[PDB]
Amino acid sequence: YPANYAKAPRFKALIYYTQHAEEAHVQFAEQATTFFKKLNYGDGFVLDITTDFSKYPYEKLKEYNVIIMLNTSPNTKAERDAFEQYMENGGGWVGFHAAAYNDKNTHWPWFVKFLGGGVFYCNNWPPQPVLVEVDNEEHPVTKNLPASFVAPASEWYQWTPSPRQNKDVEVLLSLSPKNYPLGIKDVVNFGDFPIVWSNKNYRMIYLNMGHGDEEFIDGTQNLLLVNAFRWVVSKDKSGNPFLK
Amino acid sequence: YPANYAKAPRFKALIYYTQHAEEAHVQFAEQATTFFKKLNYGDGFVLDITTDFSKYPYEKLKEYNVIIMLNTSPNTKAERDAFEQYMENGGGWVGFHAAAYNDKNTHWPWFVKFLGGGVFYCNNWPPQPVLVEVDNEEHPVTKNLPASFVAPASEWYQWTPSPRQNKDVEVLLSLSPKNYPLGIKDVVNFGDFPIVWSNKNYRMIYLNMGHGDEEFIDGTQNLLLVNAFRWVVSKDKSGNPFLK
Amino acid sequence: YPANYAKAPRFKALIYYTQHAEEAHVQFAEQATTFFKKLNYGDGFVLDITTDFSKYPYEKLKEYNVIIMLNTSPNTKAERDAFEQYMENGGGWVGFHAAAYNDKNTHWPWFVKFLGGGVFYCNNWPPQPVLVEVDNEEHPVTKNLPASFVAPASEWYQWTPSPRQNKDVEVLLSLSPKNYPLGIKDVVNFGDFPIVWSNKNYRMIYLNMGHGDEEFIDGTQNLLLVNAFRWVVSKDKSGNPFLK
Ligand SMILES: [Cl-]
Ligand SMILES: [Cl-]
Ligand SMILES: [Cl-]
Ligand SMILES: [Cl-]
Ligand SMILES: [Cl-]
Ligand SMILES: [Cl-]
Ligand SMILES: [Cl-]
Ligand SMILES: [Cl-]
Ligand SMILES: [Cl-]
Ligand SMILES: [Zn+2]
Ligand SMILES: [Zn+2]
Ligand SMILES: [Zn+2]
Ligand SMILES: [Zn+2]
Ligand SMILES: [Zn+2]
Ligand SMILES: [Zn+2]
Ligand SMILES: [Zn+2]
Ligand SMILES: [Zn+2]
Ligand SMILES: [Zn+2]
Ligand SMILES: [Zn+2]
Ligand SMILES: [Zn+2]
Ligand SMILES: [Zn+2]
Ligand SMILES: [Zn+2]
Ligand SMILES: [Zn+2]
Ligand SMILES: [Zn+2]
Ligand SMILES: [Zn+2]
Ligand SMILES: [Zn+2]
Ligand SMILES: [Zn+2]
Ligand SMILES: [Zn+2]
Ligand SMILES: [Zn+2]
Ligand SMILES: [Zn+2]
Ligand SMILES: [Zn+2]
Repeated sequence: YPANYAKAPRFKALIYYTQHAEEAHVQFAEQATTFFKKLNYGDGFVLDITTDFSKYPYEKLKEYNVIIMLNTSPNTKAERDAFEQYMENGGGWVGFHAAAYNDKNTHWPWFVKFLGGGVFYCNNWPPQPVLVEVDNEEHPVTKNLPASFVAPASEWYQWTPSPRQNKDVEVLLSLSPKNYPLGIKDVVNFGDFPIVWSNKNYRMIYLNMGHGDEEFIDGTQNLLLVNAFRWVVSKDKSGNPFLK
Repeated sequence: YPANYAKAPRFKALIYYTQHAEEAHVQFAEQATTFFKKLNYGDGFVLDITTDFSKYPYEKLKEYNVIIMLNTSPNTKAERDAFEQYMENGGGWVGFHAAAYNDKNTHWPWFVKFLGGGVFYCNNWPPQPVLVEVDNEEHPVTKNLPASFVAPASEWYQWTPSPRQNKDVEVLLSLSPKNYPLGIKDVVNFGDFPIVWSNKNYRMIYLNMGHGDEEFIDGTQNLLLVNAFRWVVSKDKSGNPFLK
Repeated sequence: YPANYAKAPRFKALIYYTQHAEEAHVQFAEQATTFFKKLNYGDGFVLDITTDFSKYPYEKLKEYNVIIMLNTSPNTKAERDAFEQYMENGGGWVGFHAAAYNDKNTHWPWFVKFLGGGVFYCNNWPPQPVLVEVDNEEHPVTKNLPASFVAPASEWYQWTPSPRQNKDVEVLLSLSPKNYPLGIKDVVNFGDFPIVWSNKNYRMIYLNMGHGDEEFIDGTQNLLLVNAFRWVVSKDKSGNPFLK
């Protein structure tokens, strides 16, 4: 029989986002929360949602297979330390857009290293669709994606160093250099442009998109999101929940 | 002159769907009805819509070039017998999603045979986009589609036997095995996965998608639907209405 | 450093459309105006919007890098003459859909010549998605587009002569002949079918799509629009504003 029907929820996931962000980043979080809610129709998993990460010390995080951060990262020492302990003890992460933002004022070296080394460098403006290219066509995140496709509008970040420079990072999707020169207000002219990657030392994926209220208009990118979430969940060292 | 402008409506079509179905299947029917209404702007055809197939014995069906079943099939003996006579006398059908659902309690062998032999076997859950592949790139349904593309979210059915096992069936679109393992709650791991086909003994096409309120977000799948409808309509043994 | 961040708005653009048009052409204009408004978040450029082109003699047009005509062309002699002088003195144009419509009753030979020679010939009906093909994969308008893709629904125009017959026209995107026979009410069976082009004697692009309230459902076509606008703006003989 080719199908494994769940008898009970398979794993637990936590969504964290903030309402204290530019409007477009709140809009994305709201819609992405709907996206994940719909993935949990029929209670395939346990999904908890919060705007307040202060209530989640490590002891209350450890039960989660994955934390999905839609728009921001922890900003207080206690929250940051809880997240670090979680990730260092085999926790899962799916991060979007400004959840990875960091700069000279972040003062969180653990997180810069968790991301693969990249500090924010530059971005195009305004948000626009772009041609994207799959770096590894065999990977579970991208095996059922077209090798290249146009992703819907976002503003896109470069980092320094590029995450690709880290041999422990696998870049999975990149913005094509065919997009250059990229931008109308703020124009990006050259450089490496990874947009989805994983630091292989952690059970984590980062996706650079997540801006505004039209990110779910295309099946292709929607499938990338499903795949990203599924991959991180499947890799739990305690057992692949999809085999239960 | 390369264009044939209609002087009058070209053919008649009937949409049948039910409101007595899970919410997502009612939503799809409603949106698909809008899709077809828009195709009939300017009265290219006569479009009648019903939620009550009991009012349509064979004598009242025979005038229709095609019946579009958006979410369900006839459930009473009288309705089933009217539909059988219609299809056996050269009628047209475009069916979606659970319009083909059948199982050990259906007790309608004519319809299982009409579909090509397949009884419901399994499905993934939750609805998600998937990579789909065109089986015959030359066919009128698929000649202007990309050879592979991502279709928007649905839950997808396997059947036993596969409709492909029937030599009288032409499979037109299939879910790629690159999608395996497919599912988060209910996981499909292997098997043939046709999703659009025609039993060549009838003027009919079946499309497995049709779930929820976001099935029309992509041009590509929208074009598949146009093409499916146009093909069945064009094949009327009484004459191709598009030549009038 | 690979990015050029604007210090001030880079150029000025004018949108003109009419509310005195079929509903679908007003809907497109409204949504396209939103699209351009969003491109101007953060004041990358100066964007002025009007439904009344009578207020724009040549002296008041000359300051604009580009005029975007979403649904119609000037109909009075004074408006037509202002637009002619503007375009003959290095002005920019991005036109959509019925902004290029012209027939035996237009009586504006300058404009027929500006467009590349084509008078309206025929169209399919109803609006539907179609397979489109990039004619020049290296051009700034199309270099980051897939070589072929399905565009969302519009009704599509043929012209006589084809704009392609003019050696001064570069055709950039064409409706594939794989779409033939095209139409349900009004059926197009053959012929050249360019849909995006530029008369190289002017700083102008024409895009045939622009019908209804669902033209922005796909990233790919959205990217074509961004690229079309950016290309015309970049070519200003007074200097590429993106270098400032
Ligand atoms: Cl803690
Ligand atoms: Cl977009
Ligand atoms: Cl997976
Ligand atoms: Cl009957
Ligand atoms: Cl989807
Ligand atoms: Cl056809
Ligand atoms: Cl003037
Ligand atoms: Cl469409
Ligand atoms: Cl450009
Ligand atoms: Zn606040
Ligand atoms: Zn500091
Ligand atoms: Zn510090
Ligand atoms: Zn491969
Ligand atoms: Zn490849
Ligand atoms: Zn290492
Ligand atoms: Zn953003
Ligand atoms: Zn009921
Ligand atoms: Zn029984
Ligand atoms: Zn029985
Ligand atoms: Zn071929
Ligand atoms: Zn092929
Ligand atoms: Zn046979
Ligand atoms: Zn369903
Ligand atoms: Zn779309
Ligand atoms: Zn009026
Ligand atoms: Zn006249
Ligand atoms: Zn005249
Ligand atoms: Zn090339
Ligand atoms: Zn090529
Ligand atoms: Zn010349
Ligand atoms: Zn139109």
